[PDB]
Amino acid sequence: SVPAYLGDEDLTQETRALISSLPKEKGWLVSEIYEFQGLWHTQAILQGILICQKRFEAKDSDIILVTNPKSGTTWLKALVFALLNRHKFPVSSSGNHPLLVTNPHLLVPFLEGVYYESPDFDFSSLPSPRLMNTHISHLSLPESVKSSSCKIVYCCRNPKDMFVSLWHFGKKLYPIEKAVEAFCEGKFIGGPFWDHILEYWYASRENPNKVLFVTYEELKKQTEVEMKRIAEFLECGFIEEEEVREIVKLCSFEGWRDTLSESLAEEIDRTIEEKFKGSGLKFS
Repeated sequence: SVPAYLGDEDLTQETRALISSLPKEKGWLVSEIYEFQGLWHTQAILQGILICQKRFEAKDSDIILVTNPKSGTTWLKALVFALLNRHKFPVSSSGNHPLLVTNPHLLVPFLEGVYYESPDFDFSSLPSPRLMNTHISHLSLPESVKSSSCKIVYCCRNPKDMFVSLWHFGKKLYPIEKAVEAFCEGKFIGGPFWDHILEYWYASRENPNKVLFVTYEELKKQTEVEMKRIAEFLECGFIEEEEVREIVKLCSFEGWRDTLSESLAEEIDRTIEEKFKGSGLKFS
């Protein structure tokens, strides 16, 4: 087997030998996954990472949201966009708010996705401060991102939700028991899951002005508190509790427990405990 021919021919020729040389495994969501810098990727995402690493030029004023593959990000993208833009596009003029005019996925673009499909897209023609989204590993971010003083928010979902998102996506398009086993081994799309998470967890403790670690579970349960925490990481000034409440209210128009049998949930929990000892990130 050889890789597919996807996208811009010129970029295909620039990346195809590299991709053809990497380790590959049977894909579930896809024909083959490929190991690149420690993580397994679909061909499309890998082409977009390779181009992104070569072409993206970070700015110190950038904010990058890092999320896991196939989780919903509409709500998070909206909250952070609305917070950052709360004077440029006041939360109150509601009907005229970009979140209402346009889709949050166009406002807060998925980097690797854009590079896959539109390799010449000029990110510098977007307004600063640029809010953007990625799933790229902390260790695989473009060198300009690593060297900048931009801000990175890692939004961590429970690994069981990370799996179920991938599962629900693929089954939409090989039994669940086998997919759980592969996910737990790490040889699975976007995996190993523990490395994706731990690299940002470590960065959030070692370089807390560069990386902030947010659990989706806390963003859901205590949204006002978590948003004030994000604001304080992103910006220097004071933010009123009411400004945060109005942001949450604007964004209010935008789990594994129902899908996983208990034996699969426990299987993932066994890998979580093993891999996260004593990190100490613990999950609820």
